[PDB]
This record gives sequence, C-alpha cells and structure tokens, in this order.
Amino acid sequence: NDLPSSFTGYFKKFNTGRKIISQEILNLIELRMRKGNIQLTNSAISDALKEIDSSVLNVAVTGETGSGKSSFINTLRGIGNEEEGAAKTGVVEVTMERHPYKHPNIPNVVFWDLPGIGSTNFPPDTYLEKMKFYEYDFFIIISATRFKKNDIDIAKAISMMKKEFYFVRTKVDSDITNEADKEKVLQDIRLNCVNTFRENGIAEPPIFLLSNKNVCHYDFPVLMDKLISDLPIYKRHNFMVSLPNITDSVIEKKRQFLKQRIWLEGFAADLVNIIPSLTFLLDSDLETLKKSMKFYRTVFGVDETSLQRLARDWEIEVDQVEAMIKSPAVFKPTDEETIQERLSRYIQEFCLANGYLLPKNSFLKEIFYLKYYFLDMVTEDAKTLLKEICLKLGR
Ligand SMILES: Nc1nc2c(ncn2[C@@H]2O[C@H](COP(=O)(O)OP(=O)(O)O)[C@@H](O)[C@H]2O)c(=O)[nH]1
Ligand SMILES: [Mg+2]
Repeated sequence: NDLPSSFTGYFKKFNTGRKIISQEILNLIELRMRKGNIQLTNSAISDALKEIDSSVLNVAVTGETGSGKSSFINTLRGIGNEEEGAAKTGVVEVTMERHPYKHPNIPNVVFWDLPGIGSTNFPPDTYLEKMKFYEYDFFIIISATRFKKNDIDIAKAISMMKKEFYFVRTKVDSDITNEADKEKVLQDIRLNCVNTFRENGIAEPPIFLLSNKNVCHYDFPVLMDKLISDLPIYKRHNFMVSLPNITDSVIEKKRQFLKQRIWLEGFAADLVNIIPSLTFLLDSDLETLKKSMKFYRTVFGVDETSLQRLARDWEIEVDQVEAMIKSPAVFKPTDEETIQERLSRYIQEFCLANGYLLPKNSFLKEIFYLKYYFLDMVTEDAKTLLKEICLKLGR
C-alpha cells in the first residue's frame, strides 16, 4: 500500500495484452522508487513515455490486384473510399510503386499499399527488396480467394527475415451473399485456404476471414486484437488509438491504454499532497485540457468532424447529435457558469466516485483527474453513439 506498490499496482487492472509498458520496465521503475533514486525514477518513466509517444508504425499491405489492399487500408483508418486520404479502391491499372497512407488523425500510423507481386515480375526476395521490407513492422497478406503460391512465397521470405505477417481472407461477405437467397460458408472458405497452405509445404497458419465492408463482422475484430497483442509493447498505444471503434469492448480497450498513459504522465509530473480543487485554472492547463479533450474525442470518433459525418448519415442537425452526448458541451461558452466552475465540479465528481487513486494524502495534480474524467465522458459518449450507429444499421 506504499507509493511504489500503488504505482505498479495500478497496471494490475490491465491484462498482459492491454499493457502499455512491460512488467520488466515497471519492476525497474518500482526498484528505483524503492531505492530512492528520484532522478532515475523520473528518467525511466519519462523515457518510457517518450518511447510510447514517438512510436511510428509502418504496415505493409500486399496481395494480388483486386484482393482488397486499398479497401483494407481505408477500413483500418476508418475512412470511406470517398473521404480525403482514402486509398482509391477498384484500381486495376498496374503499378510498381508502394504508396503510403497515414491514419487521418494518427500520423504515427502508416499503411503501405504495395502492388501485388504478380503485377510485378519480381521474385519474392527482389520484391521485398524493391518494397523496402525492412521499414515494416508487420505485413498483411491479403487474398480474396484461397491464397496462392505468391502469397505464401512472400510470407516464407518474410519469416526468413523474422518479420510478422498475417494472412487475411477478404470478401467473405460476397461468398456469403452469393451462396444465399451467416451460414458456414466460412467453414469451407477457411478449409480451402488451409489446403492451399498445406499444399505449399507449411503448417496450417492463422487465417483471418473478414469483410472490408463490415469491420464489426467475422474475424476483423480478432485480427485487430491480435495485431495489438503481437506488437512490441511500446508500439501498442499509438496503433491502438487509431483502430476502428467497433464495439464497447474495443472502446474500453482504448480507454485502458489511455488510462495507463495518464497514470505514467501523472507520476512523471510529480505527485502532490494537496487535494485536487482547481481553485484557479491556469490558461496553460486549460489549453492542455482542451487539447486532451480534442484528442480523446478524435480517438473515440466523437470529435466535431465525426459528429458532422453522423449529421449526414442521419438526416438531422449536428446540434441534435451533440445533444446526444456530453463531451461537445464541456468547452462550449456559457454566461451561466465559468470553465473553472465546471472543471472544479468535474474533479469533485470524479474523486467522489473514484477516490484519489492513491494512498491517503498523495494525489495526482488536478489536470490528470480532469483527463481521467474527460476520458470516461468521451468513452461513454462513444458507446452511446456506437449503440445507435450499429443497431440503426439493420442491414
Ligand atoms: N464485398 C466486398 N468487396 C470488397 C472487399 N474488399 C475489397 N472489396 C472490393 O473489391 C474490389 C477490389 O478491392 P481493392 O481494395 O481496390 O483491392 P486492391 O486492388 O488489392 O488494392 C473493389 O471493388 C472493392 O470495393 C470485401 O471485404 N468485401
Ligand atoms: Mg489498390
């Protein structure tokens, strides 16, 4: 129940697949805290954060023309082929150049649309050299059918360089519709794929059947979860926040990663022995808080632009969508109450329901309790809209 134990003890609420930082680093930080190395302690936390924040992810998306590379890239960034930044889909024209696509709101996440190896006449290894294989964190190998020798030869060349790769079977929704009017058409699809793999001399590998048109369906959710799990721990945060907000589970998962960063950031800023009251609101902390709110809102898809997007799909005024959630009104000017009074209330509300999160008389600085409050609010808003977005589908 001492401070060092409370610091590491906080991460016990998140399982190994949801850790933003390794147990070895946490133990090392706790050791330094217990040894009294205040310098080394803040240095280790600060370095951990810098490594988390600066992590850049480069995903290589390959597969033959028509597989769904461009669509996959759009789907992962949560954008339509129409939106700006989209990787145009249905492009048949041959190309020999890789094309980068950054997540619209997370610059540190970059997807590379690589031309199918078949489109080029490059042998597996030359293809990888030409595509600069060394720049990628992992490869997504897409097939809309049952995979072919080219896909496996690329994977074999990738494993030989000890890089991660995932076999993704797209268009399952097509096979389902074409074989109907759901059913285990998936079972057969997966079966044909395994035969192709066994056929190419390898043990049955993991296969993700999915539809770029329905991110909430099939193996898309487990794939996104597996990508995060397999990623070196420090890279998880940045990629996790860029992922599609498909279910309450994924939303909660984003919240868990964000809560851990607030905690690290809070300890890095130094704890205090004064209760959080926000008697005064510095303009600097106010600007920081406004930036945190905008970031959280963007991450969970409840930012201005996103709410505007929903204002389209739903033939209603943006004002009405905003009325459905809470985060949009936090910084909306009002003559009836100052921002300081509002944030002071939030802190009191937060600490009453959550406590101070630390041993008696130890507290995080006020701005962090506000970040936690903002995070819960936005995550709630996200679940609210998602509830409507999905159920309103009907298909
Ligand atoms: N039904 C369905 N169509 C898909 C899927 N993925 C891609 N497509 C479509 O199939 C075509 C080829 O996709 P595209 O993403 O441009 O793949 P690329 O040529 O490999 O980069 C386009 O008409 C897409 O809209 C999917 O999962 N389901
Ligand atoms: Mg394409």
